[PDB]
Amino acid sequence: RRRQLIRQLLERDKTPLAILFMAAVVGTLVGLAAVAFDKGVAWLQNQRMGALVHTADNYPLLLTVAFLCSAVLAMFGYFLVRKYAPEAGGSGIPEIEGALEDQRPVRWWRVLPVKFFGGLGTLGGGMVLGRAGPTVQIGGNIGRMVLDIFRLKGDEARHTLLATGAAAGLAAAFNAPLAGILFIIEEMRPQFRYTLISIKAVFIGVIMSTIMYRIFNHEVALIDVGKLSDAPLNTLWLYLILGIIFGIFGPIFNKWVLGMQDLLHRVHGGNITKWVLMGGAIGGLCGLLGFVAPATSGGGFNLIPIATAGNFSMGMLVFIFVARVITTLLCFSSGAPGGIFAPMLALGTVLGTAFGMVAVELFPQYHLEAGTFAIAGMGALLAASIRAPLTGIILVLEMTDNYQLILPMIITGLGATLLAQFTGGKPLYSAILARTLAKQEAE
Amino acid sequence: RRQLIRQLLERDKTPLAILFMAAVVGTLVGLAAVAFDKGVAWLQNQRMGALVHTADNYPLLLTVAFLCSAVLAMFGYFLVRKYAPEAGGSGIPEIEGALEDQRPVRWWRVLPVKFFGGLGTLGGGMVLGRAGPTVQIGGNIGRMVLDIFRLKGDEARHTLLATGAAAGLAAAFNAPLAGILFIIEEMRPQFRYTLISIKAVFIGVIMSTIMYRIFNHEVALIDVGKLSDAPLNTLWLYLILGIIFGIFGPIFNKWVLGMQDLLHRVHGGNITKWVLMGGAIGGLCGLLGFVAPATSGGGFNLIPIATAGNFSMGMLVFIFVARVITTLLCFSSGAPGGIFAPMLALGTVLGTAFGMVAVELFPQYHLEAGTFAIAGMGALLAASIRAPLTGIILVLEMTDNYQLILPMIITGLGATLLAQFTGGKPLYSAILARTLAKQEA
Repeated sequence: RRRQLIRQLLERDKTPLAILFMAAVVGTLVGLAAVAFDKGVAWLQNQRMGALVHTADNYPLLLTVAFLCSAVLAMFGYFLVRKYAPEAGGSGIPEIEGALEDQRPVRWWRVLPVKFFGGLGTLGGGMVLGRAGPTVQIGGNIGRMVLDIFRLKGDEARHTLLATGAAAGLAAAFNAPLAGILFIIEEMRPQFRYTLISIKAVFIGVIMSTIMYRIFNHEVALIDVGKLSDAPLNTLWLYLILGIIFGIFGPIFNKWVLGMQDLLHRVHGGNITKWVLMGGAIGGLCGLLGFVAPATSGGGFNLIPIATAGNFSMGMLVFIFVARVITTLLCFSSGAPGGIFAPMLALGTVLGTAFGMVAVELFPQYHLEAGTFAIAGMGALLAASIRAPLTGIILVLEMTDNYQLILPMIITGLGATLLAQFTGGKPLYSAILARTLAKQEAE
Repeated sequence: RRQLIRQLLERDKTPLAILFMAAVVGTLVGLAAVAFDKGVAWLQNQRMGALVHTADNYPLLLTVAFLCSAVLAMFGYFLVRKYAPEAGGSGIPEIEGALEDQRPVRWWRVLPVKFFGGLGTLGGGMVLGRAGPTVQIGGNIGRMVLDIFRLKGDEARHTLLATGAAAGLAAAFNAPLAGILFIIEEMRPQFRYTLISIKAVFIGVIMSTIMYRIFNHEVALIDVGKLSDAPLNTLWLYLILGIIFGIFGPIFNKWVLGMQDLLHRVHGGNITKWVLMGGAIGGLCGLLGFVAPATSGGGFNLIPIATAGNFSMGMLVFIFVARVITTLLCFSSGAPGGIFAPMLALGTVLGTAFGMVAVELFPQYHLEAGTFAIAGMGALLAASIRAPLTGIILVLEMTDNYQLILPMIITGLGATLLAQFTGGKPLYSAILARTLAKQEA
């Protein structure tokens, strides 16, 4: 096989020009799509606030239109999914991961409108879910749809345009081009066998998608955290410890998200009406919590900078964490359309901050800032639950821009995946695809 | 499918032994890399102390500048031709070979040969990088602990070989991410599946980078400061720069391949003509290092100067041509030492030059030529080596101008795209191939 190689080596990186051009269009569409999804979710969350001001004096009335506004929008999303596209429940990352294995179908005529409007409801209602998976799935299907429409043939083309769709999808979700590309090559792609996914092509898709996002979202960042202090070498060991803490918690949280899926399934048994009704209840609880304790509901992105800047009491941190584990499991294990990836950012940030707090008072000799531990911990649940640490590290780097924390960030991340492995946890997206692949065969 | 469902549930369970051994490969490669660096530094330094000893007799000082580097050059050419031939050139093609199981890892030979051979060519002030050298050194370190501890299994051989190479590039650049990414973008077997644990490569990279930090803290290889942002309406200029690197990339690849040939005629294969030719090149370098330092040595020094726009357009044109010349002479000659890092200086300079023209052609854009230097730094890496993701992430790690990620990605993609379209090939793949084919003939 020496002679195959010499041939192969000299034929390396020659992606079919058609696949390259089509990547640019998948990128561009996924971009606009993602922008639209974001402005959408924003607007509805905003009307819901304008409605609370309409009734800003009658507290029990305002506690109700806060519930109902989100309850209704929740249901409309649960409904759109149970009725027209069931694969558009949950993240959408397990699903597109499935697709890349050729083990799940890409019914883009159904999921594009279902995910987009269904997500617009759950997210726009202020549920604890991310544009995370949603735009990843949306993007993959966009990729499928141009593959169909232009009738491009070949495995490479199917796998590539599916991959650049998902990567451009995560890029536009976070303004994170590198994190997008990396997610595909670390996690999204078929893990156990070779594939023909052009990286150069994924790159071109990611560029266009990120440029679209920039046309519409320039001048503002999803997280601004400022420039924090450096991390002394003698301070590193504290990050390995935080890594271990995430590493044992990671798997535990994975159990709860899987188990809660089960327990919530009993509430409806499979029935579109019990389900949708259960959805509006969860959704309603969220829109209510969004008024009476906003840090326990919604995306979580708002409280990330507040946590990092150390502006939360230790109590508030403990509160926000427990309350958010609770409402994250309720929202995601329920099957509503929308991911768990992004609410794990807020979860990690909070847990990390808390550790920085204790680290600071235990060692004034180190001149610590709890905010460096928030930043190490931001991608740490991503590392211990999803087991994509390289993506979490690079994502957080793209979002927070504190490169001088790369060593603590890597160390905590590795520490998370290592203790997540060693204590018996599994990659959550892999464990969800598997549950769903083994259910397809179970019946 | 039921295969997948069984596999999915068994995912990311690297054998604890492979994990622990990664930590030790990382730690050794680290110390090794640090030692190689302090070494190269010291010799370059003595050579300067020798020029001060004779600081009045210009034709004498032009001689001990030649000879000091000439001798050290030869000693390196010699150590390679005599004891380990696979330790000529970069060392990346070679470890890439190894990962395909198509080249051998004779660590008992190459560790000392690369390390002291490189110590001579680099420390003599030749135009080569610790680039490949520490990557090869690192892979062999990885091999050597694999042997020593007799770990069995393909995964263990491929992994510990990979973490060695990644920890090696990490330590060479203080670039942990760029290290890991180089393995998954370029170093690993490109055409088939393999069992290289990423988590394990990560652990090796951490330890290696930490070692480098114990000894090199408080200073950065490149400081460039925080440059301006890039307006959306300014992006198209970066796609143009990418195109320019994209057509040049392949041309430069031809020259590095061809010059290998032409320089081989000078010696025919003969250890004495070769080593003697080496000391001549090495001597020319150590001379240029005194009479025009920007045309010789690593190149890292002139990167910040270029980015800050402190070079005339003339000087930029000079430094570029002069450096194409002395890079081909130094690397195509077979001396131990990479082309990866001198391509950084080459791209930076070319980039700056473009920024210069961009600035005066469009004062409406409020440009700073230094943003084009930074987009262009990893652009030869993208158009010649065809590892743009590693180039982009490496430069980001070294220059810390994240607000330039879009221009940097755009120029990079623009490089690989026109490099492909104009018929160039990955230089490390073209060199490994050159060598796997002169082998079965």
